[PDB]
Order: sequence, then structure tokens, then C-alpha cells
Amino acid sequence: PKNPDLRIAQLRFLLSLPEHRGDAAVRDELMAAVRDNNMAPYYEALCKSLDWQIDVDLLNKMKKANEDELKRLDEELEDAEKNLGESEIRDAMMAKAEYLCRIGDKEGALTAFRKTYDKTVALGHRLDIVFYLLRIGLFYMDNDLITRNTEKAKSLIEEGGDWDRRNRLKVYQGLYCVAIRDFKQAAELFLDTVSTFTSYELMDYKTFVTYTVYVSMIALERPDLREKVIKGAEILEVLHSLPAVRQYLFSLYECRYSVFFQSLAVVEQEMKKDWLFAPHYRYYVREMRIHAYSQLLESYRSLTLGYMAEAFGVGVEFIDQELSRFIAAGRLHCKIDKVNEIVETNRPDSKNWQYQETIKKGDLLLNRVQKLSRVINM
Amino acid sequence: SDVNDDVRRAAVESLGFILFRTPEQCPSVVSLLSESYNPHVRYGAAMALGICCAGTGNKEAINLLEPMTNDPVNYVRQGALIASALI
Amino acid sequence: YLASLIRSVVALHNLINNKIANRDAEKKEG
Amino acid sequence: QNRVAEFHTELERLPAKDIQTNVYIKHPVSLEQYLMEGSYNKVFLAKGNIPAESYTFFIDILLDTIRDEIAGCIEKAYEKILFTEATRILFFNTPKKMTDYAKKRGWVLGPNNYYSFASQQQKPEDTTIPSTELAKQVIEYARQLEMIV
Amino acid sequence: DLYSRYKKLQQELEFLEVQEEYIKDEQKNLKK
Amino acid sequence: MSEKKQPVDEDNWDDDNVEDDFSNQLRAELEKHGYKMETS
Amino acid sequence: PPGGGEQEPPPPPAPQDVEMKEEAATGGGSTGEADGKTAAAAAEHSQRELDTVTLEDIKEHVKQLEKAVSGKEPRFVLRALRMLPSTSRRLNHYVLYKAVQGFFTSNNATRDFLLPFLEEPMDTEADLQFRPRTGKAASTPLLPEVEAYLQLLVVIFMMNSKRYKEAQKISDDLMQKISTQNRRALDLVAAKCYYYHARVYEFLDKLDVVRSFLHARLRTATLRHDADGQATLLNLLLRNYLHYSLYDQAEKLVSKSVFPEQANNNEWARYLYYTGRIKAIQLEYSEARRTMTNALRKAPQHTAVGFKQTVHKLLIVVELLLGEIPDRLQFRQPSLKRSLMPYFLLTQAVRTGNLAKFNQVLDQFGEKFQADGTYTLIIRLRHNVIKTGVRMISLSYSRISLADIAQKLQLDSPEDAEFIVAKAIRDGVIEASINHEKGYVQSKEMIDIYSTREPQLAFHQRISFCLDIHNMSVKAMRFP
Repeated sequence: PKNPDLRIAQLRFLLSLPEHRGDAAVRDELMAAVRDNNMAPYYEALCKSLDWQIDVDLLNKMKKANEDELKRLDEELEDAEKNLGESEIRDAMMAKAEYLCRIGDKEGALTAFRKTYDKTVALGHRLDIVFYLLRIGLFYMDNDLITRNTEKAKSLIEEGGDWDRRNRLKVYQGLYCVAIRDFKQAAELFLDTVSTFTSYELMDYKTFVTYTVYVSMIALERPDLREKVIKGAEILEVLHSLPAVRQYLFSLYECRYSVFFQSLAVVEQEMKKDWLFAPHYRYYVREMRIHAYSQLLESYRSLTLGYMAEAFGVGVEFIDQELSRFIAAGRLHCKIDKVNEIVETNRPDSKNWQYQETIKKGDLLLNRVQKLSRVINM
Repeated sequence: SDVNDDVRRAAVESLGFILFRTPEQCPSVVSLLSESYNPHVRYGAAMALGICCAGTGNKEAINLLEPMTNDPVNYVRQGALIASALI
Repeated sequence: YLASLIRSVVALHNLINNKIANRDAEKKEG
Repeated sequence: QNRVAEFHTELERLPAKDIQTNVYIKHPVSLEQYLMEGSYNKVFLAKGNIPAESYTFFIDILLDTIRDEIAGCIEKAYEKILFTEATRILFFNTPKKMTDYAKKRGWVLGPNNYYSFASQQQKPEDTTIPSTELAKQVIEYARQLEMIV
Repeated sequence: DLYSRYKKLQQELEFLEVQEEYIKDEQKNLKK
Repeated sequence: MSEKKQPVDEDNWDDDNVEDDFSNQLRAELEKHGYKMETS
Repeated sequence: PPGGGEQEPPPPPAPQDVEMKEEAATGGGSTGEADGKTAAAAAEHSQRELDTVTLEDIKEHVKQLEKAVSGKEPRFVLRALRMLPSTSRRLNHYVLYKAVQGFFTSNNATRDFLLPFLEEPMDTEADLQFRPRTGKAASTPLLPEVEAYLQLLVVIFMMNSKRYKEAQKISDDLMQKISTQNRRALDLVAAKCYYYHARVYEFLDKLDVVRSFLHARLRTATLRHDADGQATLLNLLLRNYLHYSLYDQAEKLVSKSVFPEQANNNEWARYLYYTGRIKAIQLEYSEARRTMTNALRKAPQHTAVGFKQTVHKLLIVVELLLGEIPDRLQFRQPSLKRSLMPYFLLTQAVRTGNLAKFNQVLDQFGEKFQADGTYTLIIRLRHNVIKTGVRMISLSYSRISLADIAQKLQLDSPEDAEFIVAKAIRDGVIEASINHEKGYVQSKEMIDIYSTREPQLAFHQRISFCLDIHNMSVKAMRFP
């Protein structure tokens, strides 16, 4: 009942926040609106796209007759038949809970989750309840209840399970890629990709390939990065499936900067068709741009921009103002020169950079110990 | 500073000969020297406390000499009993 | 430079434990 | 008087008499703004612009306090320049003013070439002056790793 | 009683400046 | 504890850096890549 | 009466009793500490004074009818407290005046009878034995009288209560000062009464008599002993000069006045803000910004105090002036969050070389920039924008032509490009050199740090400072 719901929230996001994209998102979601008994979560999709349409009262009396049939079913179960715990009562309650997720709002679903969570003495049922909160917590992008149930699963549930938790390993990184935490934690737990069948617990596999390959270049520069993205097997086949991504890695690895210039623009126009690309459109570009410059400025200390006019790409004055914005950013420890056409770098010798690392971590501790020292002593 | 035990006694036993006119200083300086590590400095502090205060009911010297007679070393108990008899 | 860092945290911790034990014996004596 | 510290600490007793009106106070704070931006040309084009008098004794001390800094800025490791550099760094087309720098200071006009004296010394070799004072700094550490005793 | 106290505050001061001295001196030799 | 003063009273992960918003010039990288190529 | 009248009997009786027992036991605890063991450094004099700032200003704000604050003056009108039976006769009266007020009504204030509530409590056989009792019982009506803000024959009742209390302050420091030492209490009472002596004047006039009296109290102080008396009287003499136009009297004040290194982390936050304001205006910037920092990182244990909002406000202004780029997005904390819109918009146009926007930001927010008190940017930010552009070029580039930089800085004059960089090297914006031959502006030498004593100079500032942290922490920890 919660299986075709990661595409719905994409189509709701695709129609809402851009206004130019409104041709096909109204065409198929309106088919998904009249289907699926989607009658609580559509008024934000209905008022912001169209005016009104009369299919509303028909599905309301159907979901009321379905609710009242399920209202009289489980009260007759509890009044005539007497069993507690995990029984015919229990899976009827989660059948009500899976009704309130697919059809109803979240407010009825959350108060039914907490009601049936204390009606559980096993662990797999409690694991499935926290699976239900974490699945709806990603559907409605709640950053509040994920601060609780993730801790409540890892500390009270995830100690008797045996490899029934890789799915929420994938869900936590999905929250980490959407929040900001896409530096080294996202690419670490995306290294193990052994799951091919897609289910309630797993997303689309093709988009999971694109997500695990866009992040595996920011955590590690080249400490044998070629072993884990090229010498792999299960990731190498699925990037062999896609022409652009296989072009994108080879352009970065064999340093074809002229077509890595093009392959980054094709990915970034594709980035708009996503449901979690918000801290990506302005941060993944400038990080990958400054990563391409950094490995290019390696192995050259007297580099000229007359060689940049054909090797990296084209143009002359664009690269000059591009490098000037990043040297003045604080990054890219190299100098630029105009009237001699020599981009002379001044990279440190693993001492003067290490000398900075003591003086930045030192005084940061020193301001901490004085501020400690003055709160005490009255 | 010195290392012979006899001269350390005769140094700290000389407190009573110089401060007997004011009894308000002899418990102030013996009470921290009567808890030293060697028995000799604890010994000579005990006799200095008795010869400083001759015949005054102090209740502070008697407080100081009370653990002095409870010591495993034999001769430092001896100096406690004489100083208790003097006070 | 570690001796500057470490020994300052040593005597600061000994200051905290005394100022806790001072005010708590003080507030409970009366 | 070359009092930049006293210039700004006086400017508190006038609430809104600096921008709206009062050109008598607006003219120095426009002038001081010109010295901070770096436009020497804007200083002297406004030198012939005074509200009431000619400000004669004030601009001449202002003429004095700039040129010695300009002379102080050009007396560097520079060896020689032609007359056209003193046409730009300094000013007017051969007055008695360049005689004044020639009679007081150097800048001797020879074959259309000035000659400003310049040299430099050399000192990376002295480990000896950080030998004595470093030995003082190391002992005053170890003096203070003990002695509250 | 304004002069008899004034010398007594000096003798309590001078004894205490001695009593802070040798205990501070003893701590050096007690480390040995 | 008043000090004789007056009070007046990702985007939300409590993140940013020094720039992060300073560039807004054309900022889409489809055009800036494309304009660069055609001027060659 | 049916709705709020039922909620009228519960508020008096229990807070009337539990607050009175606290100040009487501490007032009795102040008595035994004044009578014996005058070493009251960690005693309850501080925490009770920490109560009187916090609790009595946020709990009660009016004179508290049904005889809670209004009833303390007929309670304390009959006090002698001299002899041991005479105290126990008054200790009989302490129970009796609470029992009648706790059962029934005794004596009511109608906002006019302050003169029978201040002379006869000072009169009727009062003594000089319990001086903080007379000090607190005179300072406790000072809070609700101002907080009422009714202004109907109230200023002269404030004015009489100040001059009476200031006469009581002279009689303590001069007559029978033997082992009393109420300076830890009388300083903040002198601070809080002068705040009211300023603000009530500030409703109507200036203040000059408050400072000529303040020079006299500092003159008759500063000779005895400096234990936060000279500290709090210094800032009151300095806050007023900073409140008015003159800076010279504050400049000569901050020049020669040594310090007792003891102000209990309450005046150190305040003073390091004031002298940072002073060193800002006489153009001593590097020493200013570090002691502006030192007050801000001193006590962050405040919730929307306004002071932490204000020392943070000036700190980003001065770090723009050094070109040291105050943190471009870190200063949005949940504390202030609203006093940044005139400043986050400010540092945006300061960073770029844009002026038409920078004139738009300045003209739109100019009313804010005058009200807060930092309108000394009008002369100091046109210098900053023209030096920011030459600093960014000299940081990025290494060898630029004068014609190339003159067109880059939209100046359209290759004849004063030599003049800008000459002022940049003279002011110390960048270390460079101009070859006056064809336009060579070269950068520095190859950067070597670890081979020319530079790590020793940074570390020697660290060793001697952190052992001083150790030596201060050793001489604070031991007590009996």
C-alpha cells in the first residue's frame, strides 16, 4: 500500500516548486489522484494546480463505507473474540494503519502507530512499526520524528536482528544526502550495494545507482578510488548500462577535461528532475568544479593558460576570472599571473599546511578553555 | 634542610626556648611539624609543645598530643607522655 | 606546546572539584 | 596638524550637521574622504573651492603635509627616473618647486634624468641575536615550571 | 584601644609571613 | 540578569560557508558552459 | 469578583511568608557573618545579591497589596535591636507583625503615603548595628516605585529616598566602619539608584549633579581598598560620557586608572565593551577588536540580554574596517536573528565592489544606523570599499600591470593607479612593490615560515600564556 509512493512525492514536488514544469506532472498524477483512494493528501495538489473538479464526493462515501466496514470489523473482533498481543487483533490494527497511510492523513496514522506500539511484545513487529514511521517520515520530509525513531530502532530493536537493517542503512543515508551530510558518510555506506530486487524496503534500483556514483568522488580523492568504482563488479555492470554516467567517470578519471566540461552540464540539467536536489544545485557544481581544477593544478607548477585554451576547454578570460574567484575564496592554494601567463602555484610541502593545522586547532581550544575559566570563579 | 636526625630534633626542640613568652604561636607551628614523615621531627615537636606552654590549660596542645601517644614508634610515645605531664 | 595545553587543563580540573566540594560543604553545614 | 585620531573624535557633537547642510564642516569631511580613497587629483581641484575666505594658512600646511609624505613615499630603493615621472608623482611644469627639492634634497636634474640615492643591507645570517634572547626565553620557562615553592 | 591593637596586627602579620615562608620552603625539600 | 540594554525580539540545517550565495550571475552552468563554447 | 476574585486569596499568603523567611535568615546570616568570620568571600552575600537582581524584579512589579511589600514598612517601623532582651522583644514582634498581616489586614499604601513609610521606619529608635538590614529595607521600595511609572509626586519621593540612602552610605564609610564592609552590597545599590537617577532625569533633562557627586564618592573611595567599589563607580562615570558627545574625558579616564583584577565576571564583560568602543573611535583597531571579542566570549550564559546583542553588533562593524571579513554566515544565532538585516545587507555590498547598491543599502538603513549609535561608518566605509578591491587583486594576482588594475577597478585613470597601491603599501594593506618603469607591480618573496623563527614567535606567546592560566588556577583553588 506504500509501495508506489516514492514516485508520487516526486510528482508532487515536480509540479509544485517549479511552475514551468507543469505539462506531464498534471497528466499522470491526476490518474493517480482518482486511483489509489488518494482522498486526504491531495488538496495541496488540487488548489495549487487546478481550480476544482467534481470527483470528490464519490470517493469520500467509498472511503467512509470502507472505514465503517473496517470500523465494525475490528470492534466485533475485540468484543466477541478474546486474544491479546500479536494476533488477529494485531494485523487488523496495522491494516487500519496501512489504510491511514495510503489513503488518510498522517495524523490518524501517527496516533495509530503509538497505539499499536504498546500492543507489541515481539521485536519484528516493533521493527515494522519503526519501518512505518521512517517510511512516512521520508514521504512527508519530517526532520522531527526521525530524531527519535532512528535512535529507538538502533538502541532497542537493532540488537537481535540479523541483516534485516541494510534497508534503513539506505534510508539514513537518504536523509543524510538530503540534509547536508553528503561528504564522507554518504559515500561510505553507499559502498556496499548488494540489493537487486526492489520492494517496500527499497527504492528504484536505477536511481540508486546514480546516487551512489555521484557521491563516491567527494569523500575520497584518489586513495585507490579506482578500486571501488572501476574495479567493482555489481556497480560496474549498471554503470555499463548507462551511457552518460560511464562517460562521466571516464571523463574524470582519464582527465578528459573537454568532455568532463560537457558531462557536468548534462547531469546538472538532469538534477532539476529530482525530489531531493535542493542542497545540490548550487553546491555539487562548485565542489566538482573546484575538484577538477585541483587535480589539474597538481603535477604542474608553471602551468600556462595558453595550454588551458585547448586542454581544459576553450576561452581565455573566463578561466582567469574563474580561478580568481576561487583563489580569493580561500581555496586552491596557487597564485595567478597575467602579464607573464604563468599560473605559478605555491602549494605547501606538508609542513606549512601542517603548521596551520596546529594553529587553527590550538586557539579554537584556547578560546574554549578561557570561556570555561571565566564562567567558573564566580 | 639538614639530614642528620639529631640536629633536626634540636632545631625543632628550640621552638619552646624562644617562644615561651607567647603561647599563641607554639600550637600554630608544632601542629604541622608533628605530622612529618620521620619520628625525630615528630618527636622534637612534641617536646617543644610541652616546654613552650608550662602550666596553662590549653586544650589545644592536649588535642595535639592525643594522637602523639598513639604512635607505633616507641620513643615518640615517650615524648608525648612527658609533654602531657608538663602541660 | 602540549605542556602548555595539558598542564593548564590539569590544574583547572583540580580547581573545579575543589570549588564544587567547597560550596557543597558550605551550603549543608548550616 | 596630521591628527587623524583627533579628527574623528571631535565629530560627535554635530548630530546631522555633516550631510544635510553646513558646508563649512562638510568640506573637511569631504576632503578627508578624498585622502582615504586615494585621489590626490580631487584634493587639489577642490583646493580652489572655499565657502568664505581663501583658507590660505590651512591649505599651505595641507600642501606641506602631503608633499613630504610624497617625498617620503618616493625615497625608496628607486635609482633614477626622468622628468615625466616627477610630472606625474609631483606636479607643475618646471616651477621653482623642483629647485627647492634640488637645493634642500637631492634629485639633481642632469641630462634629463633624476638620481635618487638607494641601497639595501643584508641580514639573514644572525642566529646570534636569537641565541642570547632565546636562551633567556627557555630558562624563564623552566624558572616558571616550578617556583610556587 | 586603638594603639594596643595596632602593634598586635603587625606581629600577627610578621609571624604569618614567616609561617608562609618555611612551609613553602619545606615543600621543596619534601619533594627530594 | 539585565545589563541595562534592550532586546528587539541546506537553508535550515544551520549550515553555510563564506560565499554560498555570493554568485548569482547566470548560475545555471548550462548557459555559462554553452556561452563559453560558442565564443571560440 | 466571580472570575478573578477567587484568584485573589491564593497569591498573598504563601509568597509573603517564604520570601520573608529567606531575607530574614540571610539577613540573620549576614548578621552572624558581620559579627564573626568577616571573611565572607564565598558567603551568601553574593547569591542573595544574585537573587535581588533576578527574582525581586521578575516576580513582583507593584507594591503588592494585601500587605506584602506595602506592609513591610509598618512591620519595620518599630525596630530597635540593641540589647539581647531588646532584640528578643523585637523577635517577639517579628512573629506578631506577620501574624496580624497573615490573618487580617494591618496597614495599606495608596501610592501617596511614602513619607510616613520612609521617615518613621528610619526613626523610632533605630540603630547603626544592622546596617545591611537598613540598607536593604531602604533599597527594597526603590524597585516597585520606579517600576510603577505613575509619575504623580514620585520623583521627589525617589529624590528624597536617594539622598537619605546616600547620607546613610556616608555614615557607614566614615563612622564606625570596624568590620562591617557592606561595599559588596552598597555598590550595586549605588548602581541601581543612579540608573533610576539618570532615567528619571532622562525623561525630562540631562544629568550633571549625578556625576559631580560621583567624582566625590570616587575621591573618598580609591584610597581605602579597591574591591569592586572603584570598578562599578568607574563605568557609571564612563557610561555617561559615552552617552554624551565628549570622548576626551573618557579618554583621560581610561588612560591612567589601574585595576583590582576583581569584579566577579559582571563588570569585566561591561568594561571591555566600553574601552573597546573608546579604542575604536581613536583609531586603534587591532587592540580594539580583540577586547571586543574578549567581552563577547566571556559570558555567553545570557538569553536575549541585549548586551550580548550589542557587543556582537559592533564586533562585525570593526572587523569590516580591518578587512578581516567577519563571518559571512555564522552570526545568525537564535538569540538575536533580527539585528542582522541592517548588517548582513551591509557586509554584502562591502564585499563586492558595488556602490550603487551600497548607496542604496546605506540610504535605506540610515535611520537604523543613527539610532543604534554606529553612524561613525559614513567616513570609514568609503575607505574600506576602495581598499577591498585592491586587497582582493593583490591576494589573487602576483604580478599585475597598472593599466590592468585601473580598468579592473572601474577607475578609468592609469595615472593614480600608482597612487592607490602607494597608499596600500603605506597603510599596510598589502606588502608589494611598484617598479616605476612600465607598470610592474610584483608580489612578495617565496613564503617560508618554518625556517625563519616564525613558529617560535607564535609558540612563545602560547607557552607563557598557558602557564599563566596554570598559575592563576593554582592561586584560586584551595580553601579551608
